Amino acid sequence: SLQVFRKMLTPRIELSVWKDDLTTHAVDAVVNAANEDLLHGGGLALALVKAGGFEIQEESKQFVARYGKVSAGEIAVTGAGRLPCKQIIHAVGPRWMEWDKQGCTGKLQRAIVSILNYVIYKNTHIKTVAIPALSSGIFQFPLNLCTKTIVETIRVSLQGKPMMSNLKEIHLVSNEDPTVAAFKAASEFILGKSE
Ligand SMILES: Nc1ncnc2c1ncn2[C@@H]1O[C@H](COP(=O)(O)OP(=O)(O)OC[C@H]2O[C@H](O)[C@H](O)[C@@H]2O)[C@@H](O)[C@H]1O
Repeated sequence: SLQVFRKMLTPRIELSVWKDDLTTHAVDAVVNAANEDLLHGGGLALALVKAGGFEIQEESKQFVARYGKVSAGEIAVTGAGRLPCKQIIHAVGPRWMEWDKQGCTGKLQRAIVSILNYVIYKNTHIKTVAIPALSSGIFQFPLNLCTKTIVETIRVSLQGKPMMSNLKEIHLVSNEDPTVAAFKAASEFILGKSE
């Protein structure tokens, strides 16, 4: 695992960018890049189920059978099986559509806000969370726009906002060099140089 960028976002919360495998990255909560059915058939989603255990897939199915599909911009929280985290926050990013860039961007923003609301207000005991570049793989969201949107939404959601949570670290994580590089560049553009 390798940390390529870090910066205090607020006096309490540090943002960092990592090259790592989310299946072995130890944090309190890992964010999955899910679809609306929580059918974990490819990408990060499949990797999490394969490493954490099929129970993650069962809990996901039961969630949707009870509460309905998870719309883009929304979350569902499950257990994490054998993974080195306490929960999986399944976040549904938009599928990229060239004809609706503005709507897609908004859905990605909303997904980040939903993650942050869970961590800050619903489970105030989360100290660390790791977040992927939602929608930028299988969902084809352009990588630079994706990473910039994520970092800016995190910034604007937290800077100058009193809260009551134990959150100390947000990790932006990929196992692919170009995505790590895009997160690093977005972080530097929005927050300044690593410190
Ligand atoms: N093990 C991993 N560790 C770290 N980063 C990872 C890992 N696996 C993937 N990534 C990064 O994870 C990021 C997101 O990649 P994607 O998983 O394609 O998600 P999406 O939101 O675009 O597509 C969701 C759909 O794909 C699935 O079929 C779901 O079931 C949905 O149908 C990329 O930056 C990858 O580098």
